[PDB]
Amino acid sequence: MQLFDLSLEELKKYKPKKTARPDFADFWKKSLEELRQVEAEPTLESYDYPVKGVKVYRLTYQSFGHSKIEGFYAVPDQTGPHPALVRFHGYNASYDDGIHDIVNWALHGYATFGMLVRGQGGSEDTSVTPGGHALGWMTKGILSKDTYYYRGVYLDAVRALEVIQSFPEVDEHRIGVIGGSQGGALAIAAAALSDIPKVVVADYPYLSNFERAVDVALEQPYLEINSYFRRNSDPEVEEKAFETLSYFDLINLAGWVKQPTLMAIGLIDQVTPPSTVFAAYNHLETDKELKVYRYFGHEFIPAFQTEKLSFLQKHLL
Amino acid sequence: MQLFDLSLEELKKYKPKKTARPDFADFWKKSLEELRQVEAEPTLESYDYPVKGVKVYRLTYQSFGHSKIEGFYAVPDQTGPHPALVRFHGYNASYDDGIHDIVNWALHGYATFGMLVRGQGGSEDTSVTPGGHALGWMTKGILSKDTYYYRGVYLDAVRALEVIQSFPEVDEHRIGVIGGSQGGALAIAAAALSDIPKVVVADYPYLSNFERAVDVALEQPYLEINSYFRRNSDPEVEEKAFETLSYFDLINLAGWVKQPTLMAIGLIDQVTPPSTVFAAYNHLETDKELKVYRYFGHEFIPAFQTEKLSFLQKHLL
Amino acid sequence: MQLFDLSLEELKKYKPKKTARPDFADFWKKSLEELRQVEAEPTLESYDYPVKGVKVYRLTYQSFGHSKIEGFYAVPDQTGPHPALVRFHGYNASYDDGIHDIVNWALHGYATFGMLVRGQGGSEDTSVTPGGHALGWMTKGILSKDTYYYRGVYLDAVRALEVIQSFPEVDEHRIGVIGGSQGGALAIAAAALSDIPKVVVADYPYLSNFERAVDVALEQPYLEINSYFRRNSDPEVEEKAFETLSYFDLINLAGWVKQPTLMAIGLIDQVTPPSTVFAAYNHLETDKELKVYRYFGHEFIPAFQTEKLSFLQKHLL
Amino acid sequence: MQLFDLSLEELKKYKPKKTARPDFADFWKKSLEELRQVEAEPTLESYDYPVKGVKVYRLTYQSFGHSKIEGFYAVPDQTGPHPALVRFHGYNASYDDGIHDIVNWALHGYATFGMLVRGQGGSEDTSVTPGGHALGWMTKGILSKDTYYYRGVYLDAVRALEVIQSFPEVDEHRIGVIGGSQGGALAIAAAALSDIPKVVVADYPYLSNFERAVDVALEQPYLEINSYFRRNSDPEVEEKAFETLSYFDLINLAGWVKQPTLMAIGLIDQVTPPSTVFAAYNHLETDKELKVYRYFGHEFIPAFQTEKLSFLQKHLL
Amino acid sequence: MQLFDLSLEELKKYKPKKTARPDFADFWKKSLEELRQVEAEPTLESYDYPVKGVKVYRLTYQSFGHSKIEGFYAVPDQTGPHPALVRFHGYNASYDDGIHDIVNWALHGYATFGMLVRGQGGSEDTSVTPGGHALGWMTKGILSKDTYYYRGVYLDAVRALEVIQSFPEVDEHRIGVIGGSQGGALAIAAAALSDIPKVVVADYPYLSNFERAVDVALEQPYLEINSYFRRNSDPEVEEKAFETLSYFDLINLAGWVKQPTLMAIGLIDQVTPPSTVFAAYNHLETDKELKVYRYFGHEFIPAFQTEKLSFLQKHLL
Amino acid sequence: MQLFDLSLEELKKYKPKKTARPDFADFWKKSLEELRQVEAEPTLESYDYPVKGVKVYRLTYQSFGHSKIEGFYAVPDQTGPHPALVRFHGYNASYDDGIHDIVNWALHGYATFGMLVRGQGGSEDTSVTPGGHALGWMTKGILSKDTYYYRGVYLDAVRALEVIQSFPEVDEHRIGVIGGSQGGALAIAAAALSDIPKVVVADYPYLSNFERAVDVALEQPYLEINSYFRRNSDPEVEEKAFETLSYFDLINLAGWVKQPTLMAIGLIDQVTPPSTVFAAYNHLETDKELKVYRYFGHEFIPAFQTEKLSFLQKHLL
Repeated sequence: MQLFDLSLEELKKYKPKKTARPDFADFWKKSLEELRQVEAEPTLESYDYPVKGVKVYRLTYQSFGHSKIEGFYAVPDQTGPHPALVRFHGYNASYDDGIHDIVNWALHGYATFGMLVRGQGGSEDTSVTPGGHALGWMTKGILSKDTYYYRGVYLDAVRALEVIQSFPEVDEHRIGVIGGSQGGALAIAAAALSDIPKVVVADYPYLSNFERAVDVALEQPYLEINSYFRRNSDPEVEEKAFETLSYFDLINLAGWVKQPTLMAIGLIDQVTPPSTVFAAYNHLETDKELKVYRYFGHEFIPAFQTEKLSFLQKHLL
Repeated sequence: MQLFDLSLEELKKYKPKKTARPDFADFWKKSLEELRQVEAEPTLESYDYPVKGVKVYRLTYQSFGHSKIEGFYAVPDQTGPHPALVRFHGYNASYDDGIHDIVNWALHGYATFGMLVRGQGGSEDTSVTPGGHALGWMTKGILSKDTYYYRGVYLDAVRALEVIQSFPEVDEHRIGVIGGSQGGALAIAAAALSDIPKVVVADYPYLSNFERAVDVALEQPYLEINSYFRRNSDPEVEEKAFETLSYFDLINLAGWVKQPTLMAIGLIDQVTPPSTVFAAYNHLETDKELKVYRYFGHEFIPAFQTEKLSFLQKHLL
Repeated sequence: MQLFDLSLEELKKYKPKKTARPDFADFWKKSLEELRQVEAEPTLESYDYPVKGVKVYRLTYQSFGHSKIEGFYAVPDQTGPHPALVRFHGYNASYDDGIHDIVNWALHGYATFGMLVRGQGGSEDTSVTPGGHALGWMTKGILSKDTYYYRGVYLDAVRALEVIQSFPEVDEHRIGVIGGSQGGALAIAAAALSDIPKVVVADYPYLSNFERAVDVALEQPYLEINSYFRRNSDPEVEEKAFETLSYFDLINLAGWVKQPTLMAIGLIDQVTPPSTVFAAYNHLETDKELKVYRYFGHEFIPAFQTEKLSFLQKHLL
Repeated sequence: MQLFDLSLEELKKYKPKKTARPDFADFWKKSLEELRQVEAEPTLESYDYPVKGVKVYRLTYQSFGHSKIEGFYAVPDQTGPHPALVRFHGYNASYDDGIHDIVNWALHGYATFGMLVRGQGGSEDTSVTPGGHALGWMTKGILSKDTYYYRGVYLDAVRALEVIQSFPEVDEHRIGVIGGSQGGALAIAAAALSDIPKVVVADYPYLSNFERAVDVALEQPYLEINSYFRRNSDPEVEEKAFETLSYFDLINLAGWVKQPTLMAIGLIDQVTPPSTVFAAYNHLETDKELKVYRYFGHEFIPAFQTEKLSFLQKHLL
Repeated sequence: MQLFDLSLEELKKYKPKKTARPDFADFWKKSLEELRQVEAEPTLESYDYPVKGVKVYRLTYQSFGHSKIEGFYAVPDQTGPHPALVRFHGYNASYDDGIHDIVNWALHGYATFGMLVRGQGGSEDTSVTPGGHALGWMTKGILSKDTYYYRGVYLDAVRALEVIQSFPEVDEHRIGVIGGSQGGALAIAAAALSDIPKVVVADYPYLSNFERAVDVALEQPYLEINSYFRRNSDPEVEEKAFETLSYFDLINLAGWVKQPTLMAIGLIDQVTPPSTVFAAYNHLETDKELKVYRYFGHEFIPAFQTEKLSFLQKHLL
Repeated sequence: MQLFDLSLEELKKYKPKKTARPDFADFWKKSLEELRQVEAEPTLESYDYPVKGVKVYRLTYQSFGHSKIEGFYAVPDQTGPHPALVRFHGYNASYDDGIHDIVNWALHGYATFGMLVRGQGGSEDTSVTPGGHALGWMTKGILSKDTYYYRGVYLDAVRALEVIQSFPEVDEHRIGVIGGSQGGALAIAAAALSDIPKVVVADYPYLSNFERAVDVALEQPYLEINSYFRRNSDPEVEEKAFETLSYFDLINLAGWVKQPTLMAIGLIDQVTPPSTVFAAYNHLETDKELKVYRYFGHEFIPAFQTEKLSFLQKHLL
């Protein structure tokens, strides 16, 4: 791939007007209240894995809609308390629950939980499908903020932080949230909705500036939205869909983030176009940094791995 | 594309061993009993459409899991009773609820209902997502026959027939079930599970001979199963998944079909490979015909449209 | 595919200077005189089709160059006179002479003739091939307006209207011309060259703004022209080719259209780029409407089908 | 691309049954008689080209259907008589009439004429288009041997030989016929139908074993036939089409070739599959050689250029 | 991608005849003698990396042709001696010298050196380019076993083991060699040529059964060989190239491996086709295991990571 | 492909600032001095080829780093002295040493030598590989001007001219240098560094305006540089690489060319983008002409062959 979006000079200035509706704050207050209604009831079960110096567990907990959320939790095999991370996986990109990555993060010294995103990686989704949607999860329940797929998952992410904070081996003051793409969005959304994380690291975050994303993305999954409008052509439906999407859009949630945050984008990224990620970054008002990589797209960026290891070490270890 | 599957001579003889488990019949008896528990409660609402000689309605009814199923119902604007069709749409292939096709079928003289497949085209799916699945609907709830996506939809198809049969303008003895791909499978499954349809037309039916399909298909959506196995590598998971799939596989349901049926396949079809469709055809023991089209794949086949119009006319008009 | 052409704001203003030569009107007067020289001599032969309420015929007639033009003609099976439609098919896109579509139009109440475009769908082309051309019909005879492929075709379209107008079951005052792509161009060209049609519907019309078309189209068939220039590199050949194309270009013919017309374009259309279709539309001076579909390309647009059915009903039924 | 057709061991034995109809010989006798009816009337006009030691001319002549056939004729600029070559170009593959290649052949010592294939490279085609065909020339007039595109072309190739044989600077006993793909087929067909050529060189000849070609070819242009059947689905059309094709098929003409012939195939050729070329070769009963190139497809094969230069030198220089 | 190679049942029995020349052993004896001539002269320089519990160094050493070979060496930050790994990277697949992976292996408890393959990753290649080759390294110096690219690299791998064995913090009896693809071949070749490694892990090993690989591979880099033969068509060149390749082919080296070895293949692997990897496996005579993954190709296989971690733990930790 | 780069109007004015470092001239002076140190020691060996009127030889000579450079040398078989050409082949595009083209040039009247580019077509490269590089030759030794791949190559080209100038059958005052792509760059570079050539012809020259090329090219091989930066992410590496490239960039060498030069570009060229070629052209200060071809990309342009034949005839024959 080659550069296709706004020039770097324009990207640095790109700050689209917020799409937040008047009841944006209220919706999240109400949603968090519904979460609080559900007792977490976490369970831990040891899980054999071929590694020395780390103990691995299957963690489950109850979340929004009485959904049982799961993932692996790996802890350094030494006396705590430990700094912690909740790691969020990419869209349709969880293979064997990310167990190898989670263990590696524990080997770096972090008690780390890889939350499996409901329906994708390995957690329950109790929310009904209200009607038609395009292939995938992006448009499931899109005709109402109350039914939208990411409502439950954002709340699950907040609950993950509430659960790991409650563990005696975890230092509640040294928790980080990390992820790439979908995972980056969940990291930012969790930090926006919760006091618990000290620090955020987000590789090319998804779920940002939807109204531009649909016009600029050249690959899935933003284009599921386009697919949805093709199948449901009522102009009223498009209006409603963008209305519901605004409640989950990082350009609206970013302003609530108070934590130091580190982000990355590759300038040839066709999945999360640079403009969408700069849009999120430019709405942050916090200790922030955006690493820009000219020659990379939506993929592992080796140089950024070192940046993120240094950043987490600085703030948590 | 070009020929890729078994030669025509081998296709004609291809009849794989049934994969039906000992409780196959019992599962469907139990599932039909759960359907019967739900009162249909159908509603009709007139819908304005630019056509003379047809009245159009939005039809809803209650089905398995208390799910509200919907679709357009178009009726010839003349004194009944009328022959009727329940038309089932393709996988992720419902655009504006197929309204134009449904109206056209009514213009041909058939009271026709286009059932929207839960979550795809525009009906509710109340069934929970028990855990992880691949992008799409093919692996939703795949770890149990009781939770699997197509359980609800097959039952919805039966209920569609029960509802349209109850209408006073419909001749209950002249009802046909039709569809292509996913729609063709729903047509066959509905006829296998219900006495109501007089006749079946299935273009290149999907959901057939799963164990071969996963090894021979070159396009989506059978490959969602492959995707699922890549993400969930436990050998026990693959065993369990094929066990649940067997309850919905047309090679196992086909033997229950007593209605005259007409089917089509194109020999270059990469979505529903010819071998999988011949497998279904060769397990039918009924008045049957399979039209074979050398130069067509998974697509509208003009020559077959004339065959199917003649067949429906013969048996219903 | 994504947005690639001029922005919507620019498209609305795009009105390229006409390329019509001084003898534009004279060329068409002369060509219509040559048509008039040929006696139509139409023949009708009944054709069996599995439909109630419509009679189908094979229609033939003589046209420019004593070419025998053909197509199916379907008539509502009831007392006339009937409104009528001449339907024109897409480039290389006639399968079994569009019989199913033609019958469906008759079921909607229109006596309809699907003119098969000479050499493509099933009519005779008596015009000689004067020399080399690129693969396809776009550059056949392109070195002279007198020999160019579309001269005979445009005249066949006019003759189609003259023939159906002569039928006693047809109301001569309620004839419409319709088609998509190539078909949309033939519809507009027919209305420009003939008084007979009352109304025009053209889905993303082809043969428009050739000089821009060859620089912006990303798919066939405008690129046959590029192919031709690659093979025949004389600068005088390119000049001559664009000269002859100007006589058939919709930006030059559009000003002659006096009928109410309805048009459609999808903003991601790579075959008939939006700018080329807006160019044609913006040269119309008549009761006109252009429906714009952000998420569609060169394909069936369900929402537009409802628009066109309402428009034809309003003006013809 | 990789190996896809029969193994080499099977290719060497592949000799499909001839498809020649009982009136095969008679058809060609009649067709040659119709050619004979047209007086050649050749014209030569000098043409400036930047080369020393060669004189270039534009040659025209009259052929079947009173079509004016053309091409460049290049002669060594020295006292004759000269050996000669008629060179036939590939399908839709004539750029600026192949002038540079033609001049190069003259520099190698051959009076050479590059016959432009009617409608493709730059010759007239007077034959009418009787009805519909797929995009391209392969199915033009395919419903009758008398109207089929290649009838005139084959006859033009014979007439080319008759014209160059009449030139005083040409040694009538040292004429070769050469070409690749379509050109290879014209070379073989010309040698089958005419005494005049002394030798034949055919790179991966086209128009061979049509009934297999349509099932094994992976790239155009054999697939135009498939395209044709898709648009015209009557079983009696497919029968008729293969009947007409049989008259032009190299497996039926090959047996008439008495000249030494040299052929080439690449084993990864997707346009003219190896089996189709071996089929032609194995029906030759003459001094013959087939050069097989494992690593080449439908393209220039440098090693074969040396083989063909040696072969022409041996037999002609 | 789908299944394309031999069936699993055939793969298990596929054991192609060895292509080893009579001087195979002598060539390696002589090559190892030339290596021994070069004094290692290793250097270590500390390298800052954001990790606790591991110290990282840049390691260099001298090897065949007095080439300076380099890579990162990461050691657990605790009292030794430690088990060790030499890790070999994939073809053209070294990004920032694989530092993050190397550190992670050290966190798992292994003193690990990632040897950079000369010219690719970051080591010197003193060997001259004797003549033409295809784009890449696969055919560099291919006309002689003495000049061939992999001669130096295999010897570098042996020297890597000699160097890390000399370190006082390394337990010489607990050294493993690991890698995928090119790296898997280097691991196997190193174990074949050296006593030092206790155990081998090779993911889908490359450089195996060249004469089949060139006929079955569908992606790069085996196809560089095909590319080379296209450019250099002398039959003696192809003979000579396969002669030199035989000295480096795993089917010839595998018989020298005495260490327990674990291998993996994915059945849809288009880069290292399953037959080529089974060929290498079936020529091993040692404590061996081959893990077969139906749904994976040439990529990270999560299930195999757990197998390889268990295997290394069992034999080394 | 379609137009993608700057508009023609902007291309004509595109003249990027030179990137030449202060020691640009000195580097080339020093490099030419190192060349002069190596005695040419040319050898000629007759080579059998099937052509009359031309004698072919294998020519070798010694060049920079004591590398033996080779290629075919073809001479008109008549009394000299002859005008001469040094022909340079494309990147990875030498098949059987271009022998057929070389012979054809000799048939046009030119004593012609096709220099084989070290490592690619068939010459020795003695220069070491100092460290890692991307797949290909573009980044070999890129971290220093002294080690960079094209240093030896440019010097080989100069030495080629020195060798053929020394031949008694060659008129030293009528030597031209020609090539396309890589070959065009070598032609221009040779003329910039040497007095010997009278005239230059360069089809779409490569190695021009590197800093833009990496951002605009859509195909290989410029993108090897991008590949290199992906693998070696140090910002200092990118700086150093572009510094090195500046010494070989045609925008910096072009100003030294005093010979009449003819160049070509196709406006849809994705390999050597039009802007990069216009950049080189606009830095020439000499008798120059640029032929622009709207409908061609990186390929043989038939119309330009006639231009180049006329130009060489005018200046050399």
